Amino acid sequence: SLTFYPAWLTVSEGANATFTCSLSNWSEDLMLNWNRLSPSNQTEKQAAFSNGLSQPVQDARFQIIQLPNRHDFHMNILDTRRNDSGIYLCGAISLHPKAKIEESPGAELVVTER
Amino acid sequence: MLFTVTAPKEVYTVDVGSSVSLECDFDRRECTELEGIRASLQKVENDTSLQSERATLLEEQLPLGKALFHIPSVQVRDSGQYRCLVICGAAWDYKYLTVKVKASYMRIDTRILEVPGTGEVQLTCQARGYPLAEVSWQNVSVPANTSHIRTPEGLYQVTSVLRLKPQPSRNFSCMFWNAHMKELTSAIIDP
Repeated sequence: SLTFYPAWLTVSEGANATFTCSLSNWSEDLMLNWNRLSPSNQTEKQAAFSNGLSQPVQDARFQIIQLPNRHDFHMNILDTRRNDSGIYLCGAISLHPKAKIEESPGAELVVTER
Repeated sequence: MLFTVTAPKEVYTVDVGSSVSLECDFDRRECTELEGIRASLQKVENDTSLQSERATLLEEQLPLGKALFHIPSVQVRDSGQYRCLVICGAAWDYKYLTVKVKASYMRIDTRILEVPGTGEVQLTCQARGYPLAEVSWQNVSVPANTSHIRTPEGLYQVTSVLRLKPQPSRNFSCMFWNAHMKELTSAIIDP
């Protein structure tokens, strides 16, 4: 089970925004992805966390930090820009032979002028 | 690693009884280790993403950065949302794909009957297909009665019944409009 919150977040451009992705069960085989939805609701990978490391896909302003309780993660967008406005979610899978893709509900970011 | 998966096509429209090859491309330069690639397809049902047991991975396409999943003789129960998932080492990505299905209302069975007592004729058209068709009768002002059921295979059987006083030398044409697929089919009834 994953939650992603606050369900909506509004910030001025330049702000370092945070969503929290919370997992019901963490284990070190899990790989956590932070995704953004396209206009047609397709998932698009922003960043990943696995083996203790945050790895952005193409924009290093997207950082994932695992909090000390190992179950909660801060999904941070540094130096937000208007173009970051949209819907995001987190997803997890294990490396196990029988693994289901699990996803959190979507959360909306609105980044406003100035 | 910077591993991503893309889906060149988001919606597949498939004829019932024909195959589909669902594709997702992946990044080979960030997954040079072709040995530890795991590509799979899941169908989403009851908000649960379980592996598909209908699809076969055409693994001969993997070296070319393409995960292709073949489903033979697609049925109505195969429609809906899927996820293609690729894992390479300690990274993964996925994409959603929609399968929409179609079955042409191509076989139209017809009937003509005289309605004892009334002097009227009863004309019937019946055809199976997918999604639900609407039926109209060309150049007839009397309304018909149209209904449907579902068949065991998930198709709609649509039946339209028109009852009227038969006009001299006049044929009656029933027209099935499969709106979601923009297809018109028709049959002529000669009384």
